[PDB]
Amino acid sequence: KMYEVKERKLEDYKSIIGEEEVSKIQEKAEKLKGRSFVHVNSTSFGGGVAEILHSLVPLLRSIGIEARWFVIEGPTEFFNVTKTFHNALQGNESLKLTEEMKELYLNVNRENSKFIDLSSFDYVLVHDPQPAALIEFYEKKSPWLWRCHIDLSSPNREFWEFLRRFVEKYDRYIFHLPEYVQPELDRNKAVIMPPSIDPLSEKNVELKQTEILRILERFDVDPEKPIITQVSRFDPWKGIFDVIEIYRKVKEKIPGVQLLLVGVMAHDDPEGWIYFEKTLRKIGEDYDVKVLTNLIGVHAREVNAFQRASDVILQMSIREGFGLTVTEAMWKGKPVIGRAVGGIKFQIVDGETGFLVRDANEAVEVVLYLLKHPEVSKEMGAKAKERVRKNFIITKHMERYLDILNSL
Repeated sequence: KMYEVKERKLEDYKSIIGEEEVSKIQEKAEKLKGRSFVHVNSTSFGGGVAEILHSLVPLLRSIGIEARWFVIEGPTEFFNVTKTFHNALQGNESLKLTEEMKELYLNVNRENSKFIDLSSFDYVLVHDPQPAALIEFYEKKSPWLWRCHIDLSSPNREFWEFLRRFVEKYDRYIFHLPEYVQPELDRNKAVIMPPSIDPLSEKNVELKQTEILRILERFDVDPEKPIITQVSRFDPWKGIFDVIEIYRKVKEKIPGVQLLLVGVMAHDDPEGWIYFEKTLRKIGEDYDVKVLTNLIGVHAREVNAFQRASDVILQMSIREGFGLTVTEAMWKGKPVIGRAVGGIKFQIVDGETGFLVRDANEAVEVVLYLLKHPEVSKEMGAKAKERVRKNFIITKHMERYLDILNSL
């Protein structure tokens, strides 16, 4: 019940970010040495916020900051409510926020705030909705920040307004995208921090050729033939059928081209798996299209290899959040072709690091262009990797936290 986790250093990234940047990070940290920078979320297992904190906490300590991470606890009933809250904030309008739910949420947050004086720290950062209410059960005497890791583009009003009540009390609210900053909030207290990728995680670490080929062979992917790929959850707004059309049109001129539709989805995401099934029906018996998901063993390291083996990566989303899959591709020096939506529009510098397109026809022309001019593809991929290196990796992410804290 509100226990601290105790079980990665900046030096680990030296060769990746260069000394000039390592020193720059250490400098900004000077003003914060010894100070307590506490993080609070709802779990230390799985990916998401936990996966981030497992690397960020040790990383902040490696530079002199007394970073700590606490996890609140509660019965399944409390987590069923937070689960409903998540979906509701995601956009489900059928859900209703009752007085019982609000009571359980508040009640639980209150209990957890007893096994520690969170207010006794230099800086407090609460991650996501689950523990947002803690700020209500403490005598505030230092900066309190709230980090939103979810897509808050069009939340169920009644659920957001309830959360807004707690969020509004913090000194700063951090979102992934400008479009997530609800209008009720004070823009002078709103901050935009895009999610980041960790070059050393299983999804991004540079794999060796022998291991990539072993993975490709297991899933019948031929590296000696052209490969175009799109990584994303399976749903009707990710441009998946468009990608199939793009692939088919490209295949008319490049007969050996292969399409990889990659995605990892939760055991309890039926709608996701249903669209996966519809995708397979649509494709039919053209086995040059590879549908690769965790249903058949595809995990982080496999996704890693698939992106590395790709000649061109696509992200034709109609609806999208920041789009870390684009970030992942750019880090692997891959030219990306996507639609100007969500974070795709901000990450891709058209004609420079990749191409932003309106539709399938445009995408076909650009896939052929890249496939026909590998030197350009190489050029664009290199720039795309640098953009990520200087903007979207975990060390830059931590650097922005330093900038934030120092401005308080």
